[PDB]
Amino acid sequence: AMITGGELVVRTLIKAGVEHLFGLHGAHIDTIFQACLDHDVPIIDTRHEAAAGHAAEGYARAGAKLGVALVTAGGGFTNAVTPIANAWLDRTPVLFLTGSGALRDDETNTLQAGIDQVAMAAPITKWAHRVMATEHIPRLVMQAIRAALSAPRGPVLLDLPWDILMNQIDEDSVIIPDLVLSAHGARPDPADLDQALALLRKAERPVIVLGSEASRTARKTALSAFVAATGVPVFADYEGLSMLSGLPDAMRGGLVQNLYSFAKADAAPDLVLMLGARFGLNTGHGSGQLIPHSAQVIQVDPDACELGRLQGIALGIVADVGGTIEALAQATAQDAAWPDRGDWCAKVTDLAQERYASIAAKSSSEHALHPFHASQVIAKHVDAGVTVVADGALTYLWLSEVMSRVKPGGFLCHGYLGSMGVGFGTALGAQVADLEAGRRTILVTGDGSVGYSIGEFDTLVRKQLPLIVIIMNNQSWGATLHFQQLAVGPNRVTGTRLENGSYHGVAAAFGADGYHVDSVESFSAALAQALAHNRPACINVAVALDPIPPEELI
Amino acid sequence: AMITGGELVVRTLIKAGVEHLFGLHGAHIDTIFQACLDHDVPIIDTRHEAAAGHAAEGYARAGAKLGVALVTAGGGFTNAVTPIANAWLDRTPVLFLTGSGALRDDETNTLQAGIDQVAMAAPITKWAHRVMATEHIPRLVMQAIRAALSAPRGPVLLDLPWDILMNQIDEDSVIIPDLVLSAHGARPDPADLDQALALLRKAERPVIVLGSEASRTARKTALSAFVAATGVPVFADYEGLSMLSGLPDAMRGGLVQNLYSFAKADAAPDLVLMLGARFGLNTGHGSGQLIPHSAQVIQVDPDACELGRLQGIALGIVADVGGTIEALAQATAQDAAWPDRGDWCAKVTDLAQERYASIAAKSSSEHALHPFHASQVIAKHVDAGVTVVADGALTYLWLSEVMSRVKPGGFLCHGYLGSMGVGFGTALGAQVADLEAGRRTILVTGDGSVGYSIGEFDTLVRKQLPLIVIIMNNQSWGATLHFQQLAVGPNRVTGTRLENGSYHGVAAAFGADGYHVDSVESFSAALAQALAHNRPACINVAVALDPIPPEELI
Amino acid sequence: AMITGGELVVRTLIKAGVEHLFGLHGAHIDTIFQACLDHDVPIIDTRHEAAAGHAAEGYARAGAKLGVALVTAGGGFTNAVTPIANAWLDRTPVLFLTGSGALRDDETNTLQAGIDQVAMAAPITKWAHRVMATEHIPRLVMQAIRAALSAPRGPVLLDLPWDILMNQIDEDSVIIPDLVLSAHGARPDPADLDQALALLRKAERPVIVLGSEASRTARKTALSAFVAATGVPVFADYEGLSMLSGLPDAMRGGLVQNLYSFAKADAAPDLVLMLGARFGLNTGHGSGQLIPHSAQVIQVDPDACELGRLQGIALGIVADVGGTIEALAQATAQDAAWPDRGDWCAKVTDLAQERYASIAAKSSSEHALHPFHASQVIAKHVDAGVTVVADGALTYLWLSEVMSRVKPGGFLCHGYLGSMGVGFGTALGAQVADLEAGRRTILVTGDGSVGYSIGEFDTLVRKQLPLIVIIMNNQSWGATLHFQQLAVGPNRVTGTRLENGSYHGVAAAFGADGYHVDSVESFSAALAQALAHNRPACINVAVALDPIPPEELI
Ligand SMILES: Cc1ncc(C[n+]2csc(CCOP(=O)(O)OP(=O)(O)O)c2C)c(N)n1
Ligand SMILES: Cc1ncc(C[n+]2csc(CCOP(=O)(O)OP(=O)(O)O)c2C)c(N)n1
Ligand SMILES: Cc1ncc(C[n+]2csc(CCOP(=O)(O)OP(=O)(O)O)c2C)c(N)n1
Ligand SMILES: [Mg+2]
Ligand SMILES: [Mg+2]
Ligand SMILES: [Mg+2]
Repeated sequence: AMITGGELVVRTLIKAGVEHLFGLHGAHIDTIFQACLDHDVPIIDTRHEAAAGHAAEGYARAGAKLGVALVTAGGGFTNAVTPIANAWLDRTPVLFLTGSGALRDDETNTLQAGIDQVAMAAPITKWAHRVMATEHIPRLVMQAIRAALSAPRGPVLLDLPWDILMNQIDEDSVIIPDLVLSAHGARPDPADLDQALALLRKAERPVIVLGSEASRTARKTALSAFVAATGVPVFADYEGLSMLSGLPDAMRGGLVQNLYSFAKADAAPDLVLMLGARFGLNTGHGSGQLIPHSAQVIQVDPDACELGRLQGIALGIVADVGGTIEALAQATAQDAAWPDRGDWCAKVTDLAQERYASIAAKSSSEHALHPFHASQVIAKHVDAGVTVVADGALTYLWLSEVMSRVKPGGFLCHGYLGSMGVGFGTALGAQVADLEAGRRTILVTGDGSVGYSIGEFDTLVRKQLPLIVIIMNNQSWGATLHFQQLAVGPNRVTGTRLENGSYHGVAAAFGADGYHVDSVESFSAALAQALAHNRPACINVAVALDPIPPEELI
Repeated sequence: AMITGGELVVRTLIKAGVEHLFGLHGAHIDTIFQACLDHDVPIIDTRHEAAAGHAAEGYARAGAKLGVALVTAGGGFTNAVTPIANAWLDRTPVLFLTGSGALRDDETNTLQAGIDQVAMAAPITKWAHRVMATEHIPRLVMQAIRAALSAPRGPVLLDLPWDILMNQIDEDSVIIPDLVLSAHGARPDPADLDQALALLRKAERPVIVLGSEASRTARKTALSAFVAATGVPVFADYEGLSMLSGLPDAMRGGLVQNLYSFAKADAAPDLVLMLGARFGLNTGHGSGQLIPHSAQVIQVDPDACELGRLQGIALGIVADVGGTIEALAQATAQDAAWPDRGDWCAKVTDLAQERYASIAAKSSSEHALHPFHASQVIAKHVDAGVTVVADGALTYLWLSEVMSRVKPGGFLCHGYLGSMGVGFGTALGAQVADLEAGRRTILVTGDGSVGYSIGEFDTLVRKQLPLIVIIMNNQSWGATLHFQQLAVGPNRVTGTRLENGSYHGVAAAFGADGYHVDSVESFSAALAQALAHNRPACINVAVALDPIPPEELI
Repeated sequence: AMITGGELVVRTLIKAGVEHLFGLHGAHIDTIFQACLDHDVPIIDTRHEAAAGHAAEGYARAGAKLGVALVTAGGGFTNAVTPIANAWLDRTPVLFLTGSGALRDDETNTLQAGIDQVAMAAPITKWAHRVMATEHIPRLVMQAIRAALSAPRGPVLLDLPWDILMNQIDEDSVIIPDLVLSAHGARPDPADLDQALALLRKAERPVIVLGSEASRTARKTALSAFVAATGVPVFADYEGLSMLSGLPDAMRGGLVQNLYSFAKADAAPDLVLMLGARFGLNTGHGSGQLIPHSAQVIQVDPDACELGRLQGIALGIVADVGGTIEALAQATAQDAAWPDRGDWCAKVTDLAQERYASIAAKSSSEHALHPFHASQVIAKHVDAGVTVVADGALTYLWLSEVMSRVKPGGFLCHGYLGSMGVGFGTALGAQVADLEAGRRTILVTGDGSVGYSIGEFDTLVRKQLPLIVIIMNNQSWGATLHFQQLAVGPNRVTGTRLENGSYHGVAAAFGADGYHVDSVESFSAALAQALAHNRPACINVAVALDPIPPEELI
């Protein structure tokens, strides 16, 4: 009946519904490991704390739920900082649990103690705090979880000293609370909703744009009923893309990027409904190249700061994105008198197809495999039973041109942080979530980026996670090499070439299946063979460097 | 005449005497790359910003000079944080140069912008600041350098926005300053020095202990004259060890750890002179197991906080360690009437040898290679022309038992942060410095730890750096597995085994020479063959897990 | 044998030699108040925490020793922040002790809890920390004291939770340490000192400039011997001025400001020795108006960052200022062969006297009392037995013109923070220190500034502290009004007039003697009568607004 602080943590996690953790062992946090072992909660242990943190992200992003990461004092915490920052700008819900030096023997120059871990995380978390008494563990763990899961989602840090964790108390003297927090988000005032719907009804070329908060709550059947009653076409940023997979084809606009050529075609949108999509990198900042200056904008976001930050808007609503979608479907089931919109949907469709065909007529694979042709080979395997993870600059810019006409189960790309390497860990976490849902995970990364976490091939084999890692190999840090040539001069390249190393050989030495290909025919056969086996694999693809993707010109 | 902000940075670095930089490219910092190319200043580009950071540390520590790291905005900075924290606790002088988002278009949700990089670094740097005008670059770069190099040494962060760097100005309108800062440290008041020397003269069993600040200034000929005149035996922590290599053998006490058994032998030190060695992990905290409670203590440190932080002292002096050593030599050349001390030195010598012989009589290699026997094989190659770098827990605890009786050119081990993985990058940086001095670098690391940065084998081959990487392979995260068995129970091991992967195969796929050995004879032949070639190499050593090193009991 | 955490604090303060505290009561810190009552250590309780903090500053500045301030949780701490910031930029040694919410019942939304007080103080202290265990109180109090007192001096924050203070332990189980820290500062390398002295010997027009670090250590007899042997004239900023009071008249240059007119007179200094004086506001930034671009500069400062921050220098030394002065005296006693310098001292003297006479010939008091004439009246009472405190903008700029030819026991003016109002509390603390030394304190302040802390007249009467408060009353926030007229237009004055209120009437209602005067004759009689009484007093002086002081043009 006497129990440890580590037990208290794990009993609270169970009551909150968590089924998996991601981490790397240390003596400071061993009480949490022992408690998980007793209760049959698995911990996926990696080869780097960074990979563990990004895996918690991937699990959250692919499964639309909470992720949990577990690291030790000192370097255990500092190795987790890139994942924390990435989750902060992507609005993704992760609980980071960290060890730290004992409170008794504070300030004694001892092993792994002495860095102010809370101060380091303050600028990049929704909340960050250090626990002062063992009795407080259940209430504070649950409080941290409530902060992460509410709108807008984001990362939280709970710091647990090695004192506080090893301490033993009477289990009968401290209660474990339930997670009591409504699953339904708040919705707009009925007067704001009426105004929004009247604007939508009288528009000639209306458009919808989804962002990350739409993916976090995943209100698919409501979104479907709303789109079916109004006939309004829908676009998304990277993180919102998979929310379009269940819509009828005639209302699928794709990624926001191909709103670019609408102006030069006399087809600039009339009105745009932004649901959780911010003014920023993915939406063309304040330039008006995608969201026109002449259009009327309705914006819905849980954070008032974002409402028209870079551009004038017509109506600004603070509410939950899922709750709003839900309210739009309800009003629109009573209503049911909506103008046709068949011609406008055809126009949206025709413009996207024009971009695609234009790219295709310019891509050649004589004497070297073109990046666009390589992307096309992946695309024919993409559907509801697949999660796609994208890393590596030039690689994902080319890949995005084939992503609009297919319907992925999940799509996970870079956000605002834009940091090379986060892909490997992200994909590993996603595959853990996809197994319970019956789906396959595929990572598409660059030859530069894969090096950040190449050790994780060992983890894939140890844990038997059948992830497929595809490397687009152009012998260089690609986008950065392009910058030097384009912005400085043809003979001004330094520190950007990578003309060495057999990546498939490295995976083989760790016990995973390795392939090397260099054409449409060989790549096609290798991918089909990898999908047919229930095992991890590495496919090393020789690809040309010279071609410039349309998005790089912007 | 018209020049960029990047040009200004590089012209100032040259005038300060810097000859090498360590980094990873980004478009945000390209102006610094171009300027280095024009001036013939090499940039060593790695596969991870963490490895670049630790390389700057290694260059500084092995060469007794300034280290310089160079990283891009966003993830470039966040990937550098473990190196920054490590340098902070180790008191090592590194200038961290980082990019950031442009000041114009601040707060626009754009690529790689938005994280408060200065706030993140504040708790772990001597100084941290963001540059506001291109004109300020020379004076601020030089100010950052002065902060890093003065006592006690430490890391500094200079944040340079991509605005401020691309900007062009008239070279005639801003002046580049010299580095004007005395090379000699401040020294004690003559009355304090007299008091210290009178205490030393009347002691029966005096002892000296050196810390990191002795290595940073490297006053070797002065230390030699002082020890030769007084006959007082000298000990050191890990970072101070190489400062003992030029002393006569009769006054070499070795690492502080073997002061442990002095009390049970009626030989507890009478008086101890601490020169830059703090009360903390390496010196036994406040327990009195190494620095006795009954001894009189003289402490010299540039930070008043450290003076008797965990224990009562007799005399507390704030001054520079190098300046103090220099002042002790000068007073002791005039003086020259010192008591014998021959018997006491013999006693110190005999106790260290007793420890060694006791370990040796207990180590067996029947059916598996013993970690102590493997350390012995390395030891016969260690002298003035070699730098040894140590990573990986159980590995370095065993290795330390053979380090006192040899005389290394350099020795680089974990400090207070105690973070697995920092070794690979550290060793890479050290080898760059050793080349100009004509020395070889050897890294000794664990099978767990090597995985953190295994991609750097590629960098070794690309740059032709002949570093030898030795992996002590016990199929596990060793020390942590020991904790579970010893502190919880024999059947309570989880998350600590690593029974997969061919590490020598991985190095071979990156283009480096790979060996696998499992006995005294085979390991011996492989190491000799690797030293005979001017090329990088990996030696994978199968070693037993069960033996417990003496230090792990403490 | 059972004692409280509050007892532990006070027992440690006594052993460190503190004899007075400054504060304001709260229930959270009552254990400290009870302990002071048992041990006969007085606490000076004010009417505002800001006045308590500035009183700790004044006690430290006027007595050349440690100041100690005591405040309660929440608003107790936040009311103390202006004092903390002021001490940070002035390099003044104050220990700030603050209460905070109990660690048990952390994070319960309770009275005065919840603000991160350590994070608020981090950017403006040398050290700031929160105590985690009652046992740690003695070692951490003493550590805080060592940090405040070493070079360069500054403020420190120790946060003591209400939990940790009320807790009782066995007095026999925790030891109270001594304060063991040398009273002598570190000194330059003999080679740097020789170089400095050879430069000084061959100069034609050398000059010395003192700053705050010279006042903190107060090495008067050493300074006197050095100046007497070399014949080199000495200047100072506001904080260094009182260190000139014991020098022979022929070598007294005065405040650095009157180095201004030397260039137009063909007398620009040849060489300047800066002892703790920084490049900044008081020394003319990097403009070369006071410290010439053509001169050779030797700079001595404990912080390497300051060494030539805004201008090229010839020799840069990191050492203690007191230790350096001491070393200069010693070398100069053996030496004794120094060139005359009689002509050059006469030139320095003649230039200062020229400025004074020029001001005097321009000041008229027909129809209103001129600020210069009012300053002259105060000057005839200033000598070794008096401390002068200066506040309020136009007031202190006029006052400074009479300060060079007199020899004050102390002089306390604004530093870099330049914040109106800090004077009243500063003066109150100085008078506490002056009583044990047998000196009188006089505050000279503006009609705007006195309003910040006018309630302290009550404290003066309650405690019987015979401070004289003189108010220069020009019916306005003066310097700011001048700015509007001079920089914007004659009819652009708003928010700067203060044409209401009887300040002498307010002091009388609090029980202090009140006078009102408006001419040379009346002011003269009132001040003489106030000095003749052992009692606090307020003298309200009607003065003209229109005149512009020389320093305001700069
Ligand atoms: C952590 C980090 N370091 C550096 C950069 C700067 N950078 C922009 S793209 C790029 C590399 C792309 O290389 P690779 O992964 O091979 O993809 P490719 O463009 O060659 O397809 C680099 C270095 C970054 N975004 N993040
Ligand atoms: C960054 C970091 N530092 C420290 C730890 C905790 N830790 C203490 S020893 C150890 C690992 C030892 O493994 P290896 O590198 O093979 O050396 P061995 O002890 O097996 O010789 C770990 C993980 C951690 N988990 N992460
Ligand atoms: C706390 C603070 N508030 C405001 C200011 C701006 N300020 C500079 S001079 C001045 C006021 C001068 O008023 P007074 O005390 O009457 O002195 P006078 O100039 O009339 O001699 C003010 C308000 C400041 N420096 N600090
Ligand atoms: Mg590439
Ligand atoms: Mg191991
Ligand atoms: Mg006024």
